[PDB]
Amino acid sequence: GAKKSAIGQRIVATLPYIKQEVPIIIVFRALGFVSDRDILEHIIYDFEDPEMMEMVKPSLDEAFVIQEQNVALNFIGSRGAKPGVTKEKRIKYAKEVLQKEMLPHVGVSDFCETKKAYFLGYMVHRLLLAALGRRELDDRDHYGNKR
Amino acid sequence: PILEFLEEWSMENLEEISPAAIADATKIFVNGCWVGIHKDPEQLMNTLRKLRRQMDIIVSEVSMIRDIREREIRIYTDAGRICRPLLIVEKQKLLLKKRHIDQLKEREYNNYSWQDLVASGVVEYIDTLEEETVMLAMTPDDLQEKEVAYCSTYTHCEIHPSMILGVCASIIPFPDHNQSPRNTYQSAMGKQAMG
Amino acid sequence: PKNTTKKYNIMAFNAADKVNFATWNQARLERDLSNKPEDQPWLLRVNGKSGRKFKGIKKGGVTENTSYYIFTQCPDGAFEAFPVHNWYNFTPLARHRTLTAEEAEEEWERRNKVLNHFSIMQQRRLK
Amino acid sequence: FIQMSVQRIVEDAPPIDLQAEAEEPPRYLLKFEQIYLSKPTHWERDGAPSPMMPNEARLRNLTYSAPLYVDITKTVIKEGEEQLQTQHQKT
Amino acid sequence: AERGELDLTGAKQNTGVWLVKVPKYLSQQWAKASGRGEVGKLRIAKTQGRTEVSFTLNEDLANEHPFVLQSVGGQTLTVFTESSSDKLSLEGIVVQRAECRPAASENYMRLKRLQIEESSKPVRLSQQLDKVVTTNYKPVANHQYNIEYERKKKEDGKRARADKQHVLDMLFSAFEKHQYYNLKDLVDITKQPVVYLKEILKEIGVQNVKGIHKNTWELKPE
Amino acid sequence: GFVGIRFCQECNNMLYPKEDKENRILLYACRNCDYQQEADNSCIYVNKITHEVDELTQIIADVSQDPTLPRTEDHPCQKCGHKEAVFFQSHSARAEDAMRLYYVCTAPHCGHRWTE
Ligand SMILES: [Zn+2]
Ligand SMILES: [Zn+2]
Repeated sequence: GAKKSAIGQRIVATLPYIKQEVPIIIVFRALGFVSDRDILEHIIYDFEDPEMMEMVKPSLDEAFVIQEQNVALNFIGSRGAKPGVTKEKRIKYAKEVLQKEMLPHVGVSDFCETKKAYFLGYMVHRLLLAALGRRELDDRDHYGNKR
Repeated sequence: PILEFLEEWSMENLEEISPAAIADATKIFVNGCWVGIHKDPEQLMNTLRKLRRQMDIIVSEVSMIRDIREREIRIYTDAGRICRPLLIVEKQKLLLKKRHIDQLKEREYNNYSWQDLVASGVVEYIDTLEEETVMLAMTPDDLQEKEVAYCSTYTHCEIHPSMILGVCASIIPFPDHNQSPRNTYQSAMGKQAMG
Repeated sequence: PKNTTKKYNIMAFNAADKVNFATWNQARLERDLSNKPEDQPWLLRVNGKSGRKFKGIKKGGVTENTSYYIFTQCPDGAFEAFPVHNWYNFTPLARHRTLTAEEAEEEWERRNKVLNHFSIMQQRRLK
Repeated sequence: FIQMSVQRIVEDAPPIDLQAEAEEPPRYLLKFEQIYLSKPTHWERDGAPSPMMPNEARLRNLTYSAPLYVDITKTVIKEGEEQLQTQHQKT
Repeated sequence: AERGELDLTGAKQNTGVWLVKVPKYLSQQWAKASGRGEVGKLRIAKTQGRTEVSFTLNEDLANEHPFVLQSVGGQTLTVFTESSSDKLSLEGIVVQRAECRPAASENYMRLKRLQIEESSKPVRLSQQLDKVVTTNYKPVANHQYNIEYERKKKEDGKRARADKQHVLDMLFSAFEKHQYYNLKDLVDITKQPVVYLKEILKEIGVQNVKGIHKNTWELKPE
Repeated sequence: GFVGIRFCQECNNMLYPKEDKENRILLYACRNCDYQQEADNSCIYVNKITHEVDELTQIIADVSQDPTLPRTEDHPCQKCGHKEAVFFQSHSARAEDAMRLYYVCTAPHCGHRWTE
């Protein structure tokens, strides 16, 4: 924006059964990883790498208000089809979404938060690599990408 | 079974690994899901192929793609991958020998079939994602011989190039001397003939 | 000794936080407080109220992939190997701080949102 | 599809759970066991099965279909007493 | 004694142990082989080797040791004892981790075939057949309807009645549960037919057409 | 040469640059907690814009195992007098507007990489 303009690259994650876009760091905190280091550890792998470290900084600055797991679940539930009124109903809807809708293939059980976190971090990693320019953008016509 | 074998060959489950040790960086995937990491990619992909050329993982389309610079291994076991049979070239020399051709020639008397050729590990099914990791020769008669070296590390070899053509385009004779639009027009008209 | 049914576990920490370091004097368990029911996250503490609390969630793949026996030194004559009943990693939490559970639902950094603020203005509100 | 997918779909379907709504009224559970499949058969006006050859189904405007069967199992759990299994059969 | 929360877990000493990865079936052999005490023959071997101290960990019981070593990771993996008892304590830290690699060559392929013969070909695949002629089959009457009839051989829904004063006795005590009770509510508490009970319920009370819980039969206090 | 972060020693939420208005020395105080530490380096933000010669970096050594890359017996390795180097182009979205062929040795455990 005209005022700050320093965090222009915000990493945001659309989710199944959740209307508005959700900043990715809130999703990672909702998985059960509230620590900022504990999230950037899943996203960025070689810490001495300055580029990714700076490039994830906007997504970090854009969520300081949501700092606890249940607060994160409240945020992601506030975009449900019908959040209801009770805190512990929005909480349960967000847990059900992050359990069954978001990334089913990594798992659906109640003990796969770490797997879902690692995989979403890998997606943000691939997005950051496409941003910097290391890996090339994937191709839709390439027949290996079709089944 | 591939998940079990990977567990049994030092692939550290993603939950056990020290999370900073992910710069070991061979991020093994199965059907598109994280299953762990691995420190030795080269001695792992020489073991999944050695298995797929006899029997533990179905000799049919279980692809193994090691993307070297990206540092990933991608094992796909699912429906919808167009595979292709290609010979094997180990040390600039085919795995097919006259013994195989002689056994296949006497097909009706033997019980030697294509399946015995695939079990013998001389022909394997390469899908497309594995195709971007292999160096092919079109004809063994050349491209496996010596000159100013184009490629000294081939990995496979086409059975016969005329197998890139489909059914209705294998009818047209000398299809390399014609223009390509005319070849498509023949693939069209050849479906409208009487017989 | 196999007849004994004490079930061993795994208490694992990230290399990020500092390990017990023996500065942990005496407190190392609570498994039930996460009611909101037989299997629920542990919630651990540190020699009372003052300390760094943390929680451990279990491991998805522990036994189906490959069983991890625990071969022990066993200073006696014999050795013993125990099948691990479950694995669960510990993450430092209970916030060791104040958390903004309402935040008046602020604007998401569209406003100036002068940083190093909203948390020094807070902790001044409420004394 | 017919050898490893239909049985997968059928055995990976949740047991139909029923409890009488109208002193712990009776509860009924049903689970689907193996799938059995037969030869493409026909049923004439008189109800007799007769193997349906493909050429006949092309001539007589028929569908080359095979009857599908599945073993279901009841469970009468009632009044805190013993259950009655009663596996029906190929159905 | 109370053990609402142990939160002591015992010794600060933490005499170290070593995590090991153990095969899926070889460990099953060492376990279900006997109740010797998960020791079998387990003692520190004394050998020079390649500057390594091997183990007399049971290798004969296959009916260093072929494992290989790995370093520390994360915390070094403290391990406690969730016992059948309420709770006792914690144990030492893990000093190292050891793999479960098979001892030799292709033998692993035979081991997987053994997992398949054991594991007993675990897949349920559909089967073929001649034909089925025992589907919908000829009953005089379906048995569920038969037992419905045999039960209606007990009474009649067009029941008798003699006690007009009886009705209020139960509704005295039970209106705290439902201030207005449904007709289906009164009927089973009573044993009377519906039209006669309704003829009485006209005289005694009124139906709560618009009620917070539902719409049914309230009472005039007197 | 900014240290991309220096996580808090207490709450692990990414220390940020703050000014010490009293003594006027650079600090890195957290926000969610109250921890504050002094700063060794005084660069808080370093975007270059263009790029450096970083393709001699970001080229892992394991690429010598690729059967799809060229092998040249000329241009031998400098670290060790071994022949047979594998060579490729940048392979980056930023092409550098150049066809610089980066080499990499193919003798195991050498891993030397150089542009010429
Ligand atoms: Zn802190
Ligand atoms: Zn060299």
